[PDB]
Formats: sequence, structure tokens, C-alpha cells
Amino acid sequence: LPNGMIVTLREATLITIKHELFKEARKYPLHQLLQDESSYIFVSVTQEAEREEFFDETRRLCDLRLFQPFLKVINREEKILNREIGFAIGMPVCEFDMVKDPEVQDFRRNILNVCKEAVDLRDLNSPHSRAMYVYPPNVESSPELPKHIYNKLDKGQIIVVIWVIVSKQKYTLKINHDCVPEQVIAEAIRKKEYQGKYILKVCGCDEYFLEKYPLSQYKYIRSCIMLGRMPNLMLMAKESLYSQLPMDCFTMPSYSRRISTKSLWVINSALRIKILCATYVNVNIRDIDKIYVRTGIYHGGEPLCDNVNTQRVPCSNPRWNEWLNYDIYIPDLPRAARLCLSICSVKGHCPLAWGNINLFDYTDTLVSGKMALNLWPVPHGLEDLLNPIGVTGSNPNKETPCLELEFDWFSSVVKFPDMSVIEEHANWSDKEQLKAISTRDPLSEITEQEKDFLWSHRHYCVTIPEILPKLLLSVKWNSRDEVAQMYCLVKDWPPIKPEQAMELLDCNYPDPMVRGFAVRCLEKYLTDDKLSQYLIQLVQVLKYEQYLDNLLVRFLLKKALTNQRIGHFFFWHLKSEMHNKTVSQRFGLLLESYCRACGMYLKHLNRQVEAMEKLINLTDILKFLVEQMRRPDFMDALQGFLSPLNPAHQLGNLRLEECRIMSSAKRPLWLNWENPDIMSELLFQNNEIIFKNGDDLRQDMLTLQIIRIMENIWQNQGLDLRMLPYGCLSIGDCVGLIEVVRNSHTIMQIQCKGSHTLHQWLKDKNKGEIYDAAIDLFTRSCAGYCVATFILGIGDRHNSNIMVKDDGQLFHIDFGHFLDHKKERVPFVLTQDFLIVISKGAQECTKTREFERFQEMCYKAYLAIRQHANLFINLFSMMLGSGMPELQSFDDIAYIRKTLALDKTEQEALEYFMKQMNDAHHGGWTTKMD
Amino acid sequence: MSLQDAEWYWGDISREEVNEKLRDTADGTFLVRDASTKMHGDYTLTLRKGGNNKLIKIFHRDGKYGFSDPLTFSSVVELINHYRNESLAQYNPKLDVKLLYPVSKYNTQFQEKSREYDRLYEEYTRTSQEIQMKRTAIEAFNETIKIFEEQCQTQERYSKEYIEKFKREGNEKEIQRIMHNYDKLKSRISEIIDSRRRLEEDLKKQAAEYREIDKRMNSIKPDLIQLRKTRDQYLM
Repeated sequence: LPNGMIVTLREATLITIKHELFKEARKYPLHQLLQDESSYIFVSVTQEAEREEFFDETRRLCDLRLFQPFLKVINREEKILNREIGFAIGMPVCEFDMVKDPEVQDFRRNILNVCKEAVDLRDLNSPHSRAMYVYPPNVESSPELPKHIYNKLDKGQIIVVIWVIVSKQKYTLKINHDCVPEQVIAEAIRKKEYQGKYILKVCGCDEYFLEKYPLSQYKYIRSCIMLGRMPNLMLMAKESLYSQLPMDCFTMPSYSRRISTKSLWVINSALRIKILCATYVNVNIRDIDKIYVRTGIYHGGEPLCDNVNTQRVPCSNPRWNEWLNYDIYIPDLPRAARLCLSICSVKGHCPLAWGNINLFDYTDTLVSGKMALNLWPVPHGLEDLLNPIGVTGSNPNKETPCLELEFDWFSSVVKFPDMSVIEEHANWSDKEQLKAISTRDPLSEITEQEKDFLWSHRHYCVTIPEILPKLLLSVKWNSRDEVAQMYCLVKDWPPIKPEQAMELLDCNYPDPMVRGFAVRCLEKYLTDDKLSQYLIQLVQVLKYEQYLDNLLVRFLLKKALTNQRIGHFFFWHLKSEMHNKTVSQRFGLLLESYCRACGMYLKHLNRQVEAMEKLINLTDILKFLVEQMRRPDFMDALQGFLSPLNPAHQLGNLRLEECRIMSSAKRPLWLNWENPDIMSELLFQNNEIIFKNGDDLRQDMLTLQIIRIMENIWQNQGLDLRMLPYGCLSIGDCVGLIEVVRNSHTIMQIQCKGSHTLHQWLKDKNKGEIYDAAIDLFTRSCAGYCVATFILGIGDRHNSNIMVKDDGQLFHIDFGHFLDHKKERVPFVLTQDFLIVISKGAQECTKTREFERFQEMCYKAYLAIRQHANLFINLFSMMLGSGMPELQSFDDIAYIRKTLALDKTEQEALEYFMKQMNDAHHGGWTTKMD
Repeated sequence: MSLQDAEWYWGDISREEVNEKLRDTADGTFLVRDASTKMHGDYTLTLRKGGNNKLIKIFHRDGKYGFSDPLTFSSVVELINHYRNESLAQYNPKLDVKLLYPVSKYNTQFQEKSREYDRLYEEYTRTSQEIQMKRTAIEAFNETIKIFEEQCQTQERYSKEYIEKFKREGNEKEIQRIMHNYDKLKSRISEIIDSRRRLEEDLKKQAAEYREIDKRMNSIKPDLIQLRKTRDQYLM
């Protein structure tokens, strides 16, 4: 507003406001010196405390997210993209440019480099590069099918249907499952040197076949083979898919182009820390009379020295200015030492706050000076006095208890020694126990006898690499010589499996070189499918790290900007926990980097976010239902976007009257979207998704993750006990999406609207040759799910949580909790309602050979899982700092080894299994072995 | 001198109880529990030192108990007393510790306290989000007040010459319109300032409530911890 005049429906497009302003300027003086309208830009303050301009004509004033009705008149794409990023992360971006912490700005400058290499690799082989990006293959973990269960194929060949749309001809062809799509297309041409490489989208969803590999190993074709369904494929040319994406490029932001030895081993002093005062501690004065501060030089869960405590003082004024000496030498400190501190209260032993102060910094310089840090609140249900596994760094929130400290003054340069001095330190200065400990689970007990055997025969541990997580819990990290030797070991340690290495990223291995080795092994040997399966854990290991930058984000961000599905799930996993302020800053910076380098896909996310935003608002008014939801806003918003559950499911035109909501205590959104595919008829007419709000879903995601892992292992070994690990994804604070499967019914509905009711229903569903197959499939599913629900200790369930398919499969939902809530191993109880079905209606069950086959197949599945339980142990260990009250500390993972009976032997575990399920059923178990 | 009468003997006990009892205790605390493997009674001692707990296993061969070869100790109690009254550095100097303190032997409240703990946690996590939102709103109001003030300053700096020329020419309707606009702007600024002051007062009250809520949580949590400890002691 160069003239400064202000005048005050108007929620239309900005053209109306521009015309009104021009009319006012023509009606009043001082407008003679105004320049061309194209040289003036409308800028104002949005609801997110950001000065931003407005070039978007498609969205009106009401979509600008303004808080007050005012407008001012003053590269463009740069801050347009900045506004888009701010929308895509839900919080203002430029608000981080005012942070006075040099670590934040250093990370912001440095992560853009990683974004640059990621997008450069994303645009390495144009135009095919971002083509493979935008729709990445959904392959299976196993490249090759098992050699002994390919008999499901008729003469080792699979029949498929290829469709051509002319605006609709199908071609049914039989091909070997280990054949590349080249021959698929070559023989598709016939029946109606030509090196065609055109896309074959799954009819009804955006899965595409690009790899020069066989057709069977895709997660969709394999499902069709195992389920017996007819695989239908439809042919496009390259031009349509290439013209679908209008191309995008990454640009450098504003802060992009802007540009002997002395060490810590030559100090002879003691780690003495001056605790000056706490600015304010939120503890009652008369109620609590004895408080103090506990500090420990932790390294993992290990207090390197005894936690030195301060004197107890009245709560009137907590000023000490007191030097506390810790029984630890300065040069013996490790690179990852952490002053874990907490104000605590004693009566006559419970903390009042907690916090961690790094004993170094990202510049590898020892902490030194006057240092006032705020403290986090006590985590829920954490009985331990300290929190060595908690988040690192400062508390960004300001209205929290703040402690003042002073650190020793040396008037020199403090730096942890370079690897060179340790490297050239030299040149101038039976196996039964090893195998038993290596094969033993990581959570197990350890003794100093075997610890000393490990340390003494460390040179023999290289032949057995899986022992690497065993040495670390053995060595004492407060000794420069032993730690130097361990660094030398880590440097030349051979890589281990992407699950054993993935064990080396827990909350118990904080050494920067150890976690660097673990992340290097991950990026070297983890596969895109395995990365997709374990992305939840790989995001949960960010919170354990000390600094904003680390080798972990260097890998996660590089992968999430090369695979659009992996990147989409990385986006949603990050964004799902913005509410937790502990890692809000770190993940918001990572989110800004992603949203800057994601590309055009950004707006897709925005659409998705927008939709969920509406739903989050819509689900907010749900606490006589369709008439209220009639504004064109949500028809315009809730259409034509990829689902978060799948970057391939276009949630198309909504059928408002079709979607109805039942009570079921809490009220989700059973929302059905039509499929906008030209021939969505073959796969599904519809796409139904349950939108849950108010309940957490991370534990359900983990449950489905481990269920799919178990099912894949069972398929690999030779037990065709097919599970139903459907899709689920939490999108924020206790809100998410759940898939709904095809042709499935809960047992309670059958009983209510239909005691042999289940048997009668399974009988009347089908007749003839497709009967015995139904009973066989029901047997397999029940056995697999019973073994699963016993091993993981899934809590109380009713008939409602159980559904049965038409073909015969049975499956479970509504995992309220698992691994118990502490203050009854298998209280689920298998009722005889299924026992009559498995016996084919016979009253007797003992004299049935089918029940014997069921029992032995259950036993084989259980003993198959018990020999792979190490992977599950590591998986449970990784997500400890993930915030679930049932996955806090390692003592909650014993439920995995208790039920799997890892302490006992195979046979003893067997009788434990039969005893448990015998106590469950009041009889009918503990039969003859084999 | 019998296993059952020994105070350090604890039988088949999982690590949860061992590590729960080995807390809020001085260095040099020990107890003996049956080995988890449960084969011919290997037994196992615990040894806290430097915070960390070290697990010791008492090997048994040819009717004889000892830490390791050579095997020259008859019973477990003999070795336990021998290393209770003598340092452990004779074989491995690293341990170099003396056994001083032994582990000596000696309902709706829990569920209720957990219920208020959960409800206070939920209230706290909602209050933190609403406090962040209010802080962002106040920051936005301050920023927009600053932007309005600087826009007014630059408007005056750019239009002072023309205003002076117009007022010296002899015109009066321009003076009236400037007075009207100035009064409207001043009223708007006063309203915004009053709203910001009221919002700041509300934020102060809400921060006081937040402090009180966290103080309640931190005062209540030790009671729940003690009740859980009592229930665990009574049941297991």
C-alpha cells in the first residue's frame, strides 16, 4: 500500500479484491505515481505468523489461511515453494531462521547438500529415472520362489490376462512364472527385434512393472498365485505415463550459496562439574521436603562411574554453585559420553525431571563454560531415576525447569583424538562358549567370565561376526586403551546381516563409530523391500541419536528421495509425530528438507494432507449425519488423490450415501471411493477405508509388520499357512487409515443373523470340489493365527475381532495391545465353535486325523518361529524410545523369550507350549510327541 | 551352612526382580539365585559395581563348586563366605571388590493411581499443544503489529512532502480525510493492542495452570511407584 490508505462476499478470488482496490485508488488521490500492476505483489501475514505473498488464483482468499483481514502491496517461485512446504509440514518454515542455536543453522545448510545429491540421482537417467521414481516396484523380499512349493502352478506355469482398451479386448496367456515381461509383451502382441518395454499397470491401481526380472516376485502377482485369483494386467504405452508427470527440478534455497596436535588425552584432571542452580523446579514446597540432583556419565545404559549426587536442600531456593567430582578421569571419557541429569525427590527416590547434556558437541569439542539448559518432563510410566535412553540436546520449549551449570576451564583447545593416532598407534610403541553366546538372544544374561573370554579372545570373534553386539555390552567404555582397541576392532569388523546390523542401532550402542558401522551395513545390505518393511524402525532410531546431523539421516533422506513409495511412507512416519516436541525440531527440519527436494510430488502430499486435514476437522465434529456434510468444499477436496495407505490407490469420486457409520463405541469413517481407473471392474468396483481418530495405531502397524514377517518365514520354510497382513498407516496423533478386505465376515455377525452356526455357514457358502479346499485353508489360517497370537501374547479378543473369508481364510483385527500390559499367557481361548468346524461336524475330536494334522502343523509353525526369534527380538528392541507404554524398556521384551521359551531346550519349549494351551482350554492337549 | 538358610539364596528369580531390588542401594550388594538353565544346580551370584550389575556363575564339576579351574572348593557357601571376607582380585584383578551388603529377606490403589496418571498425561499433552498454538498466535499478532507500524512509518516518510504541499495550498477536505483515516488507524491499533494484552494475560494464566498440573503429576508419580512396588512385593 504505497499510499497507505486502508478501507474495510470478499472471500472470493483475489481478482475481486484487486478490482475493489483499483476502484478505491481511482476514487482517491495519491495514485498518480503508481507503476504497472504487474510490478506490485500482494503480501500479508498468514495464520502461521509468516509474511507471504499470494499468486494462487485457483484457491480463493479463504484458502490463504489468513488470520486477519488486511493486505499490503509491495525469486517468486522460491517463496511460493516455501509456502507450499509450510503447508506440507503443518507449521511455519521461516520461524526456524530465527533460531540462535548454531547447530540448527548448520544442519539446515548441510542437509540441502544431501537433498542435492538425492535429486541429482533421481534425475540420473532421464526420462526413465523419475519414471521409476514416481511408481516404484512393489517387489517381494525373496527374488526367487521356493523350489518345493511351486507345485501350486499348473505344470509350473501361470495364466494371466492382458487387456487393451480401445474405447476392451482381453488376451489370456500361460507363461512361466520365472520369465521377464519382455516375453509377456512379445506373446501379447500375437494371437490377434520388437524390443517393447511398455508399462503394464495392475488393473485398478497404480502398480507398474518396470524391472527386467521375472513377473512372479511382485507382491501382487505372488498374491494372485497363492490365492488362486486371476491376475489381470492392462497395457499402456510410455507416452501417457511420461506425460502424466510434467517434470520438476530442485532449486537451491536462500541459505545455500552462502559460505603436533593437542587433544583431550593430554589433560591430567578430573571430571568435576559445577552445578550452580536451577532457575525453577515445579515441585511443591511443603509436600516434598528433600530434593537433589542426580548426574551420571552414561554411555548407553551403562553408568561409566557411580552416579555422583548433590547434597539435599530445602525447596526454598535451589542454588548450590557446587563442584561435584565424578570418579572418572577426563582423558578416559568416551566420544559419546552423556551427562544424564535429573532433579529428583527422596522421602525415605523418584525423579522430578530429566535431561541430557552431551559431553562433546558436533564440532568434537568438549563442553566448557556457563551453560543453562531446560529439562523435559518425566516420560510416562518410567520408574527409573534417570533416562539414559531419552532424547538428546536442549529443550526448545522455554517455560520448563531450567538448570544452570558451569564446566571446567582449561584455556586451551579440547578435541577428541583423530582416528589417525589410533591407526598408527603401532609400529612405534573352546569355541563352544562363543557359539552358544552368539546364538543366544541379545536380551539374555551375560557373565563376566564369558565377558572376559570375549575380551581376551576378541581376535577369535572375527570368525563369528554375529557376536558383535555381545562384545559391546562386555567392555568397559571408561578406559582409553580398551576403547581404542574396540575402535580398532569396529574399524575392520566385517559387515553383518541387515538384522544383526540393525541391532547395532538400538538405544544401547551410542558410540558414533558403532552406529556409523551399523548404518553403513544397513545402506549396503538392506533392500528396498526390506527397507519398506522396516522403515518404522529406521525412523524410530532417529530419536536415540545425539546431534541433528548424523549418518542415519544421510541414509534415510537419500533413500526417501529415490523411492516415491518409501519416500511417501518416510514423509508420513515423520509427520505422524510432530506433536511430540522432543524431536519436533529435528523431524521438522528433516521434513522441510524432504518437502524442498521431494519435487512436484509435494502438491500431491498437500492434497493428501488437505484431505486428511478436512477429515481431521470432520472427525472432530463427530463425538442426521449426511445433510450436515453437504458443502462443496469436501467434494472438491476429498477426490482425485492418492491414498496414504497406498500411493497407487486413487480415492476417486465419493459416494456420500453409500458410506455409512455404525456406533462400535468410537466412530471411525467407513468411507468408500470409486476407482477412477478406466477398467477398475476386474479388481474392485470400490475402495473402502476406515479412517480412525482418537486411537493410536503404531502398535497395530508393528503387529501387522511382525505378522507379515512370520507369514513370509512360514511360506519360506514350507508351511502354506497364509495370513492376512493387510494395510494400515497412522498419519498423526492417534489418527490413521485401515484397509478393508474383500468378502469377509465377522463370526459375531454370522452368529447373530444365522451351536453349529459357523459350520452351517461354511457348508452353505459352497458345494462340491471347492469344499475340501475351504476346510484345508481354514485349517491353515487357524493354525497360523493361533501360533501367532500365542507367541506375541496378543490380549483379550472376542468373536467380533475374528473374520472369515469366502475362500476359507480366517484372520484377526483390532489388536488392542500385545506383549501384555502387566498390571494369563493366552487368554484368547479357542472356543469349540471352531472345533466343530475343524472336525467337519463330528462331536468327537480326538479320533479325528484332521485334528492331528492341525496339531502337528501348529507345532511345526511354532518351532519354525522359535528358530528365527532373534529377528523379532531385535525388532522389539529398536522401538523402545517410540513412546508406547508397553515398549519402554528391555524388561518388556522378555515376554518374547518367555513364551518362546528361549531359556529351555526345544523339547522343553514343546511341553511348555502344550502345558500353556492345556491350561487355556481346560484339557485336550499335552499329547504324545511326534 | 545350608543353601536354604543362606540369606543370599533366592531360588528361581527372573532378572526383573533382581534388577528391581538392586536399586536405591549402595555399591557392594549381592544375592544368589538359581541358574535360568536349571541343570544340576549351577546357581548364579550378582555383583553390583560401578552401577553396572555383573552376573557371576558358580561352576560345578565332579562334586565340587568353584568359579573356574583349578577346582579346589567344596561347597558354594564356603566360596561365598571366602570371597565375602576376602577381595575378588586374587584371580581377576579387575573386579577387585569386597562383598559388604547382602540382599536380606524383607488393592484398587494401583489401578486408581494409574488412572489419574494417564488422565494427567493426556491433559498435559493436550495443554502443551494448545500452549504452542497460543504462543504462535501471540507471535503472529506481534509480527503483524510490527508490519503495520513499519508500513505506517514508510507511508509517512513517502507522503510527508505531498501532505505538506496540499495543506499549504489551502485545501481542507484532504485534511478532513487524513484526520478520518488517522482516527480509524489509531482505533484499529488500539483494538489490536488490547486484544494482544488480553491474550497475553490468558497465556499467563494458562502457563500457571500448566505449572500446577505438572507439579501435581510429579508429586503423584512417586506414590504410584511405591504402590506398584508394594503390590509386586506382596504378589511376587
